Amino acid sequence: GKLPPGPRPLPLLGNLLQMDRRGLLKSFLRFREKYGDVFTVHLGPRPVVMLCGVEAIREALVDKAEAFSGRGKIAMVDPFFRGYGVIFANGNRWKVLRRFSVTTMRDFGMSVEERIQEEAQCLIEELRKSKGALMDPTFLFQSITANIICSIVFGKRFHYQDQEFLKMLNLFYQTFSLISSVFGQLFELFSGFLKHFPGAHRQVYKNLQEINAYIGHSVEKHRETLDPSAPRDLIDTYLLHMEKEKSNAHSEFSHQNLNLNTLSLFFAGTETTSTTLRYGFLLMLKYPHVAERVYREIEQVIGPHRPPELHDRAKMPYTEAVIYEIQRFSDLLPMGVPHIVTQHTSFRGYIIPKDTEVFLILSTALHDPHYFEKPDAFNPDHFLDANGALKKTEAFIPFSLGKRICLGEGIARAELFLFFTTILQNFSMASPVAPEDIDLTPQECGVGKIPPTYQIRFLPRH
Ligand code: HEM
Ligand SMILES: OC[C@H]1O[C@H](O[C@H]2[C@H](O)[C@@H](O)[C@H](OCCCCCC3CCCCC3)O[C@@H]2CO)[C@H](O)[C@@H](O)[C@@H]1O
Repeated sequence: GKLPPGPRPLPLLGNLLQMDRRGLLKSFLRFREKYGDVFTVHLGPRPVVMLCGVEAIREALVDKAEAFSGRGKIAMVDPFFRGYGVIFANGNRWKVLRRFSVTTMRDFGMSVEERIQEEAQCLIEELRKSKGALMDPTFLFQSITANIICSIVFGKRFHYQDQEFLKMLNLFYQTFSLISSVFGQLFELFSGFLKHFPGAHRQVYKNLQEINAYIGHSVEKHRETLDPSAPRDLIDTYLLHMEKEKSNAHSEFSHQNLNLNTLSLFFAGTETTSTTLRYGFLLMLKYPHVAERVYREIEQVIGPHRPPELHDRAKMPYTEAVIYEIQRFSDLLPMGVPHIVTQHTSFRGYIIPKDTEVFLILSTALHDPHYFEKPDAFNPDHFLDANGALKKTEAFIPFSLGKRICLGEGIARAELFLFFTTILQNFSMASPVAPEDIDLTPQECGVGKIPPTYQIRFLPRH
């Protein structure tokens, strides 16, 4: 008849002494063994409600969408955002910024396909330049996803050796890792205390600021050469809305929202898609039978000549199930992004007060044994029926659900399929490390799950 059951906390340190050393997710998976799918965990001084498994996640985010559609904070970035931009906004602010984003993301968007195709070719082009040398694919996979989002937002794409562009992508990488670091998870619990001392949070804050100053300077240029009848990109469109509303008593179209909303899209748009790729090719190195089986489907469906295209999808159910599996296994946001309830809410006989944070442990759905047979292993069959046809599932929710559902899943999936197939079409992969010696153990597991560094060669097939 009250907030969900869970480990009895202490004053000051909530459930610190019951956490697991390996981090927040490990801790939660245990607490689940004992407490069930719905439970409270005091992270520092606050009863954060965890929801696990597809039933429960779906029941909150969908059936109770209103109650569960609010946004929590990520302690490590909150000092910078403080509720601005679409990702971290609530109430009307979010409403406006979500609508704005979704509409202008499509407008130049869902041509988007043409831009991914073009970028995919600049990409092949660069991988030829490497001449099969060993390389860390990190910056490139970042470049390509970033360029898609940049073209939509700044109206252009960046050269792969643009120093100032590489500087931006370095900041995203570091930042996401600092966030996901163990000090990151620790900061989630004790930022009240830890904020007053040195540590990664200050690096993150500084980084976000740098990125934001670039965005801000770019906004200034857009303003100087703005043509009210020929809006170039998302920033221009924003600037016009800003003008339209400048007499409205409260516009959410403020400079803070412009800069941070842009940053949110720019960053979000870059990080996960590229990471999925990174973790995807490490999986190809570890399982070449899957890689060449994907090639043999590229063979039949596209041949080795024609740029692949979104239409090819339906005809390539294996490649598609391979991608779904890469996503599932990668599990890139094991805990999604934090929610809050917007009212005093009933859930399974429990009561969650207004404004009680809620974590939807997406990872528990992507690993649910009722839906996947060896949840811990990389196996495309998980997305295939007996006939080798595509088998989508209720539990594949790496984008979350509901009103906060990833507003980029559409473009993320285009990018994923396009970039993936266009690479495999042209290249084969090898590394020094023998397949079964390849370690899939992530180098960070916090807010994000981050794959180890690896070296890779792309050998031509001509
Ligand atoms: C496979 C890659 C991606 C994954 C797995 C992913 C996943 C997610 C998740 C888990 C959330 C919030 C979850 C929740 O609170 O329920 C989210 C929201 C969001 N994503 Fe992504 N995302 C991906 C790619 C992208 C891309 C390409 C963009 C392009 C802009 C993007 C932009 C955003 C934004 C702006 C939000 C905020 C949604 C809101 O607050 O209404 N993401 N995504
Ligand atoms: O020139 C900058 C340098 O100044 C910095 O130190 C600050 C740290 O950054 C700063 O974090 C530390 O602050 C002392 C924290 C004391 C707050 C006590 C809190 C306890 C919890 C309850 C609220 C209060 O002061 C340090 C020394 O003044 C540090 O000397 C160097 O860290 C840094 O070289």
